[PDB]
Amino acid sequence: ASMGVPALFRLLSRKFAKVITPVIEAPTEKLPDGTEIEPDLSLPNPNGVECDNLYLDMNGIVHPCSHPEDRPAPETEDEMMVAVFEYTDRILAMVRPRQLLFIAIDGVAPRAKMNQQRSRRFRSSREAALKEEELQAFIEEAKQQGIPIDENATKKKSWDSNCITPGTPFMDTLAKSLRYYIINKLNSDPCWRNVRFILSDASVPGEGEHKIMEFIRSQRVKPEYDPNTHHVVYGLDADLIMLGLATHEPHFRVLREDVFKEERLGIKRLDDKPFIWLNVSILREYLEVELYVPNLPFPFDLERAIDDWVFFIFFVGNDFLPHLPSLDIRDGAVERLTEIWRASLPHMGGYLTLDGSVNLARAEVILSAVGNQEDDIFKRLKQQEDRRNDTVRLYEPGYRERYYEQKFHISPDEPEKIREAVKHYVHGLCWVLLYYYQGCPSWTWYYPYHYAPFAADFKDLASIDVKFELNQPFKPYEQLLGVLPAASKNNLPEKLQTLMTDENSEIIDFYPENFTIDLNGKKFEWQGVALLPFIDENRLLNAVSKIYPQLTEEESKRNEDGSTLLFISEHHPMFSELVKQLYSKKRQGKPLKLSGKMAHGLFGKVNTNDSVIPNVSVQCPIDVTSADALQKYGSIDDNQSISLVFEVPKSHFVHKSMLLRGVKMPNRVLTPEDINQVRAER
Amino acid sequence: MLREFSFYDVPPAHVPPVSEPLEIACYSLSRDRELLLDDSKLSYYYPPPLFSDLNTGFPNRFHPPKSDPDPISIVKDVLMTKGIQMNSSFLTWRGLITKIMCAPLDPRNHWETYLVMDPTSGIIMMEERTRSETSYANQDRMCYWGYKFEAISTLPEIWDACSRDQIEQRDNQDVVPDEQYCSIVKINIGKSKLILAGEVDCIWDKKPCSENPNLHYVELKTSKKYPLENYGMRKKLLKYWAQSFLLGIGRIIIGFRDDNGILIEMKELFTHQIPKMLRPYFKPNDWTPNRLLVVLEHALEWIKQTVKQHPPSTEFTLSYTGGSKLVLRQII
Ligand SMILES: [Mg+2]
Repeated sequence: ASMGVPALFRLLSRKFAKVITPVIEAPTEKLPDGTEIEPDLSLPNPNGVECDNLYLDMNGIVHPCSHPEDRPAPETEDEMMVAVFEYTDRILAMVRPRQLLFIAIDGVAPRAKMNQQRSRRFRSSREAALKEEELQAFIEEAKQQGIPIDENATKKKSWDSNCITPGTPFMDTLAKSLRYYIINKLNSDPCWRNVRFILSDASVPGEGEHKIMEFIRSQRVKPEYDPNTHHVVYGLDADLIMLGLATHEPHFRVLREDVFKEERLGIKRLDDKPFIWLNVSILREYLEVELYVPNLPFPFDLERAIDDWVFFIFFVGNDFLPHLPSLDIRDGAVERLTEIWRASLPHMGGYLTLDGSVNLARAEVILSAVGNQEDDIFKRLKQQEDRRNDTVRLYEPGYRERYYEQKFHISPDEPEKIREAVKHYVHGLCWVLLYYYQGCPSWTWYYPYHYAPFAADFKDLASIDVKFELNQPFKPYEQLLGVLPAASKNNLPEKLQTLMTDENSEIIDFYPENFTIDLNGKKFEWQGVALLPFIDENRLLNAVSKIYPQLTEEESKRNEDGSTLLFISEHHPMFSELVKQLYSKKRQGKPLKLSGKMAHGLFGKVNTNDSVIPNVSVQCPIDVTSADALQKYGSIDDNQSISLVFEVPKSHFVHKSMLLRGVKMPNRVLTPEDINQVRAER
Repeated sequence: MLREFSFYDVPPAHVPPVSEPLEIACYSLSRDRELLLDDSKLSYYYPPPLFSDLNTGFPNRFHPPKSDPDPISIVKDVLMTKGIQMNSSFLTWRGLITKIMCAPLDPRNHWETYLVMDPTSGIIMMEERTRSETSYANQDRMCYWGYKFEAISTLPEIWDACSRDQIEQRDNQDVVPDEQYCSIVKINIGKSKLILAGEVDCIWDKKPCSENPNLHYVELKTSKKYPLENYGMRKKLLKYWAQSFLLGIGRIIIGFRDDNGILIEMKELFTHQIPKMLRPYFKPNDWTPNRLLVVLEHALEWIKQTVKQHPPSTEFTLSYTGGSKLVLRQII
């Protein structure tokens, strides 16, 4: 289970205050005759720092656009896209990328991620059904009481958020609209003429976040890459800043919106947004002061220290692994793990982590120190919890047996089932670190429990043989079945829907309407573990294989991989030389490798986009309602740009967690006062 | 005959036109002091950690460099094996032009070269034959600091193609300055066409496919840090500029060290940035990049015109032993 956004942001606001910063947007000039002067976007950035490459986690834009604050939900795909276009426009105006805009829509994710998504969506669906019952019973009572409920405003037509998933018709709309949007930008403001646009849509496998990071790694590795590229990533995942550190590009910041019975049901009666920067370079400064250990028998390496810090944070729980029972970020687990790491490091032989690999002997050192403390941790927690005015009883002797029997259904008679649980968790830890640093090591691997073993049980780790079966990303329709609850059936091809709803479906057991949520530390149901069955992948694959031959050719095409696209202006410096080499008589079918002066700092392989017909007239794929939006999102009669299928380069080598040569470090921000505070706190 | 050329007697003139140094050939040298016609010894820039002790390995892991000067026939032989025609006025080592060019800056640094016009091609070939004054300090601790800095700042392959052990174990490598990569260049200075050969410390990124590679090349220097108000520092930077300018080297990276040989700071410069950077700190009567070029062009034309008044295969000696004059002697 993930730590969450409020949790990491509170840790950042508490210990790393200077990393968070308000985004400055240049104002519109408003003249007394209603003339409005939009700021010139080619001018310097009011934030002082210029951006080269802007990367967008597009689904982190679609979601907020689906439930706005003072502008209730859009209902139509067309309405949705106008909102998305406007939100994106705002980001482009505040960020002002000079070299690249990378738009990443989530493609099929690895099984480990799919399981987190399955749990979340099952819980959201359960939450929404429980709300719907309560709301309708409230409305019935209000009718009989003579209270005039505004039923149109109360019964809100909510955007089906489950359509924001690879393989749905809306994903085709999103892709087509964003293709247009790119072509628009390339044929409008002159400031986007020198900007290259990449679209990585939902038919390209991988989380949007990770496709961005994998792109960064693929470019870093090229000798002619600019070692002082300024990166800005927009995304909402709590993960994002961890990925930013993992990148080892110091010129890096995250863009995000500033996080800092009648009410909950949305009852309405007839008679009744700033953004923030998260500066990863400033985070690196903090961690240098935080993680430096004197008199080591091996060289101190900030890059190695940062990686360790990214790794031991996995213990507090993320998308792919449950938190260890004794570790909670709210209870200062990150600070506790940092102190254990600092104390262990001099005698440990080296760093926990090596370019995405885990030293299991060293992991055991960290975990043993946690395991020695947990008896007391569970006692302290209960002691503090009683200062406010279950069956496991962690604060009470014998809890090991009760926890494993109640949560894992392991009797004290079966000690090898605990060992199998820790083996699985260890695999998980290695899976996540390789995922962050080298790429997904297994598209099928998952942690097959809802709870973690105690840290005390992480003994003899070095003897565990960690291996992964890479396999392949699941087909879009397989991910949908691996992720959706039965109530979201509408998002699948009609012939595949029956697998979730029909009593006689081979795999009906994967889709129960009713399931238990275990509180495991009483709070509320959102602070809980959903006890869902884990899908048997073979059974799911065999079930779809019988129905696949009955899908239309279009449904089948929607189940296959598509391409990443590169859009460049005809006025771009690279254009004329790229076209000469591309339409050259060496071969017009073989991909063109971007190299020499021609590449202009972008690397990979390009080929022609065959789907595009050489008619320069391009129209908007969706309808627009307002007169101002029809003006800014209209037809493009002369498309002065080309689109190309684009493939990132792939290194034959392990990517190293090191700074590039030529790296010129951003100005130091932490004052005597800042460094003082960090010293005393640790 | 004996002829003298005064650095002072040169009138104010426009800076001579200087062409972009074009690489026509390259080669590698090994530790056994043999030559190979390939990119074998080409290296890539990757920095060491700061506070690196540049003494490490002196002298136990130190392969002292050759002390006798290389005959210029070496370069003539390379070019002819490759079937490259020599249609220029001078063939020499880049370092020998630097010495002529920078002589006015260094009255203490004495030197002598031998000059012969080839009867077949008409090219004037220049070399040293006697062990140079500078080479006598070849294996001093402070010279080692420079060789050490080069060893811990370069890689055999691009960064990504190197293991992290390869990078992190560089402090434990033998320091072998005889192992080098070299570039042979055509460069025009005024009416003089020169073919020059010199060591290339490493490359910034990689050698372009065939684009001229020299702007991708890097020179590595070690020095004590002083402000630009310090004349000694300006003079050193001017001499750094002159050397790299002559082979069209794009970047100079200086490892600034303290008195005990510890690397405290590194500074990246574009070669062509140096003149502008020094400009504000120049006072009247100072040697500037342009004045050094004017006086060099005049020196080269004076040598050419003198040598051409005599039969081919006449040996000449060019000496600087301090003062404001170069001395050119015909050997009988
Ligand atoms: Mg050097």
